[PDB]
Amino acid sequence: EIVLTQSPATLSLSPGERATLSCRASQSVFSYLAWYQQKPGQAPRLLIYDASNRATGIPARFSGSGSGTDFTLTISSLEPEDFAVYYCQQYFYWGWPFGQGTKLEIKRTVAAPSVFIFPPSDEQLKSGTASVVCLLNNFYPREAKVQWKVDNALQSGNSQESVTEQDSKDSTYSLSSTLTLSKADYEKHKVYACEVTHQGLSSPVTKSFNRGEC
Amino acid sequence: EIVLTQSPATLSLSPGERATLSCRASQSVFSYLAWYQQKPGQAPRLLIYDASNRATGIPARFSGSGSGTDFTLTISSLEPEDFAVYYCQQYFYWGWPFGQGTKLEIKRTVAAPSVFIFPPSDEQLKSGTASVVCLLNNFYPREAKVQWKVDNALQSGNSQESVTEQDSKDSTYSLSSTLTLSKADYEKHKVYACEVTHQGLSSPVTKSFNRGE
Amino acid sequence: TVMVNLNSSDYYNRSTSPWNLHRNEDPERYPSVIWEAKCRHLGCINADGNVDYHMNSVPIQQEILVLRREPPHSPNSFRLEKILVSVGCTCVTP
Amino acid sequence: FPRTVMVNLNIHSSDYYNRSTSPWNLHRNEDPERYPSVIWEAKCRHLGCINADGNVDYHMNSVPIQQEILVLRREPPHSPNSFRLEKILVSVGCTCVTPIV
Amino acid sequence: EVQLVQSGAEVKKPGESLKISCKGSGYSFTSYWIGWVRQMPGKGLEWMGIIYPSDSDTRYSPSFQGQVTISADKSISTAYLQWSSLKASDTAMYYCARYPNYGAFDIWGQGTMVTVSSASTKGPSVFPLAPSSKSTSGGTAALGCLVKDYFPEPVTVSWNSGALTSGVHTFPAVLQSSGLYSLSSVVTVPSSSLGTQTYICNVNHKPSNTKVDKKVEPK
Amino acid sequence: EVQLVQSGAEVKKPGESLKISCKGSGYSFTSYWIGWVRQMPGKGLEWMGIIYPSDSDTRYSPSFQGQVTISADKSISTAYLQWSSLKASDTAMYYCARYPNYGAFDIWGQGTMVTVSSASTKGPSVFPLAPSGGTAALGCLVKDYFPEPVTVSWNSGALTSGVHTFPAVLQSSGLYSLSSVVTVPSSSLGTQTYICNVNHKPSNTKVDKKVEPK
Repeated sequence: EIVLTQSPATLSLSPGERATLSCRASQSVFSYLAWYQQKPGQAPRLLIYDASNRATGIPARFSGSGSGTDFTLTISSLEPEDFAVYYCQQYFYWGWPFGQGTKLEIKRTVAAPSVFIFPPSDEQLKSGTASVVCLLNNFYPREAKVQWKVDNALQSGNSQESVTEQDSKDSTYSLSSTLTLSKADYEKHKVYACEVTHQGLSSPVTKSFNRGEC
Repeated sequence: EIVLTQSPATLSLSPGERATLSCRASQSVFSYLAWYQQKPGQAPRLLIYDASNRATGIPARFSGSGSGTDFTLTISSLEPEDFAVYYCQQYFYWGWPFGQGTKLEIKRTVAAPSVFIFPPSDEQLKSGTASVVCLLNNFYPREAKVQWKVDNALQSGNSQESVTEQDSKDSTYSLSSTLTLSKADYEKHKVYACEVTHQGLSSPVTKSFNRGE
Repeated sequence: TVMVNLNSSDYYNRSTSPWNLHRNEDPERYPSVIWEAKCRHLGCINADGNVDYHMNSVPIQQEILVLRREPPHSPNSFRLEKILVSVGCTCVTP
Repeated sequence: FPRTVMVNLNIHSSDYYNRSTSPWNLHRNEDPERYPSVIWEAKCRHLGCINADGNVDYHMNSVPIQQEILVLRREPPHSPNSFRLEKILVSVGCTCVTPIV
Repeated sequence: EVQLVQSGAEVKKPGESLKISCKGSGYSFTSYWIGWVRQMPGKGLEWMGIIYPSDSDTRYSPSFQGQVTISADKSISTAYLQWSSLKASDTAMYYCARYPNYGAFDIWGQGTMVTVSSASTKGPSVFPLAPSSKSTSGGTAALGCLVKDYFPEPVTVSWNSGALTSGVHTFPAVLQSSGLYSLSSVVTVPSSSLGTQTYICNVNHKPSNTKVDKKVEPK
Repeated sequence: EVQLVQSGAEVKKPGESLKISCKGSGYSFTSYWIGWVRQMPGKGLEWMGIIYPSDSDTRYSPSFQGQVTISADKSISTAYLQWSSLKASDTAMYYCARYPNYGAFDIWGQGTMVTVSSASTKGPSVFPLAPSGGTAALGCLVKDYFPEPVTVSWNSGALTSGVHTFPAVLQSSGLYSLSSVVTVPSSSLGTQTYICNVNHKPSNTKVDKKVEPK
């Protein structure tokens, strides 16, 4: 009967900057609203309750405001530990208690990925499978496109990607893309290439190898 | 806008008898209701509060019941000190707190009054005023109608009534009705009559005199 | 006796059974001040903003614990007491 | 004002919850280490309020009425005091509120 | 002791102002309401209005709004009831009573009698209410004394210096429109006693040191 | 200390039943409500339902009604969440949290991870991601294990700078796979030994793989 909507979905700011997080209710929730912070691998932590009361042990830089349908969580000056997911939650009527969350990301300068390609090991090929790995190292922003080409043919449906959380020291991301082929399909082709598209590269970069060469 | 109405207006019972007093509210007063006892020349005394709770020191023979619009005060066996006026009182919304009261009097048989009329004395007639007095002696029940007629004309606005408390020996009432006339109006007319209507009289009784006789 | 260590909203106004608050103050009690409610109207305010006599505003009473100085004026000795406090009003159908 | 006081523990109903246009359910908040051990707290049944036809009207809202009350909480064993006095907020019932006064 | 003590009886002239008081003791005067109730002679209880002494919140009965003012001085635990201009119709007993919020009137003051009259101290004129041969009821006769135009109350009436008590009815006094009181005292006697003894009403009005012995005889 | 302690991580097969617990201590369990919240990997917080342990008043989210049962045993200050027949879609972290009537979730349990899968316990195969430029990259592909997690260190923890251990991906086979990489100076390739230490506690598998230029 009551729905909370948070905006924006992702907020990218620099340490020292002021963060404004929005929570709008479909109808009044009076002041029965709380804000939570959630860091990876941790349970949510109550920051603010009753729209504007700081929970015990919560820094003064966190403040809440609002009543009825419009609420705001403000972080006066962003500390490195404040980049996390934030949720608003109403406890007036259920209804739907939680907002969908707002992720706070560190904004830094654009950095192009360093790209590396790894052929499958001979040990793996004995077992009947070939994994080809492409590494995109230390880039910003997170948006990156990896395309696999086998003898210049674009691959589809046979790769999986994984991305690290923002590096604690340089605020960059890294990504691995694994192309999985059977040993029979791997041995039918010669050129294995991963083409990377990223904002930091003027033109897409290709890293490749020829099967059986060094 | 809440009004409480008590019934009966007068409850006539004997010592030892069970008394039932009623209070009806014009709309619900939930359980925000109290009962009080009041003896002549004394302040009201709280008997029951919250419809059924006996106040401290009130004897167990008094009990209250009811909720919403209908309430009852019961006195299981009347003691001589229980003959008094009883009021119900609501404290939900004002409105009006008090009921009009129920007089709990000592029962006895109907007794017609003996009626007496007194002309103004010559000493009073030396002043600008004449008082004509009508006495209703030892009657029961208290309800009585006394009308003054001067040359058969019904008088209005110029008489006052006074009544005794119920007699300690015979349980009757006595009443005086005094007609106040200017000496000019008194001398203008001839027949002065006091007419009495009472349950004990099959027809109204007139006591009268002719001025100067 | 036991040793004891001794250490909003405008619903009253926007309610269909609104109430006024009164400062009940007693220097011989802890808490010395208790805010008690008295309903403003006999009826309830309807969708059109008028008082509807078909409905009734009634107080909501709550039993609470208070401390009463014993003996009187004592700053460090009390007796526990239970009192009934009107907290606000609700609208009831008859 | 004083931090430690002596307290003598020896102390010397309606269906509004059901007939209200903002009806509520009562829940037994129980704490065996507290005075009072049982506190009846209210939770509104509906988001809207019940109209003259018995239906829920969503143009108005049921809201809890909260009251600040004193409680004694048993201190850990062998503390300088047997209890500690605390103030809590208790929902006692519900009222119906309009969008504007 | 928990009590409400009201100020003494008042005798005022029409047009005069009056402020009567009600002092509480033995309880927190700022934890309860005070109500004011009027009782006209021989009539019921009528609510006049209320006050919450803690904040001076006051409400009045529609019959008393604009006619009286209720106030309180919580520093001396006292509530007041005041009239700007008294009228003869304000002659009544006035009570103050305590009540907690949504509770009954549990403590009552002793009442303040207020009499409103243009009169000053005056002894009564005593007139006979003569027995008549034409005014007998069976074998009984009635006689009496009309004790008229005195101020203030009370008068005492005895018959034959206290020797005659049976059959005596001394009615309560009424306050006349003139501002003076009036009452009758009567006695019923056997008609056969009219010629064998004398009947004298002894009227005493202590406020004026007046004493009248009026012999009542057949005219 | 006021806390909620949840029962340990669970690894189940589809169709199996499960009852997880949440025990309170340091507070009156019969003075507060308990809420159950689901969090699918990388997703938001979803309310499942609530219980007032004092009187067992229970409410469910319409999305979970009929799918789970919430109960409490106030004699042992414990609340429960149970499934009669688990599905792979029930793989998620489950939190219990305390809240007073018309209050925020102020105390949170540590969460109970529940993994539901038809897959069985299996140790990983570790393959090298051989090096071969300013910087060189090398790594280990930790393939085909179940359940999560694996731990990866380099040179027994002596090598930490430039290490990126990617989150695992769940392959269509129902087995997990992850890569761990490190960027090292090219000049160190013929001098410094590089070993990734992989530990998979669920299967008691420990692999120390030396990574060298092919």
